[PDB]
Amino acid sequence: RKTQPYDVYDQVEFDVPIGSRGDCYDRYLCRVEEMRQSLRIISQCLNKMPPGEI
Amino acid sequence: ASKVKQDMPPPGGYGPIDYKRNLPRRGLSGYSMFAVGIGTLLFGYWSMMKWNRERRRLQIEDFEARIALMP
Repeated sequence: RKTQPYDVYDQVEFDVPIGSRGDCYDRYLCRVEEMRQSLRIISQCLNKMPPGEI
Repeated sequence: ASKVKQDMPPPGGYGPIDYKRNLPRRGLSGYSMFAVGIGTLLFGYWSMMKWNRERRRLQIEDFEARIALMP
């Protein structure tokens, strides 16, 4: 979504969670933080919905 | 003849949406909990010391009752 964006992903701001140990705990933390960043993106999408055809 | 009506965000915008972590501290110091534990132990020790001394006295009394009845 950051390096090769599609749709309007280049118009929203979010963070990419990065791990350090490569274990199950780091991936769990990454997925939780990804949920939080998804909430952030959802807020931006709600506030930036344009009019027009679908 | 009417305006274009569509599902849109309200004029202005939406209220802020919280996303950051919230895990408040909500805890006592370590010294506090350790002190509470030690004080509870000391109170229990004092109570048990008194009670066990009384129990020893009672045991001696009933042993002497047995001694009196033995012959």
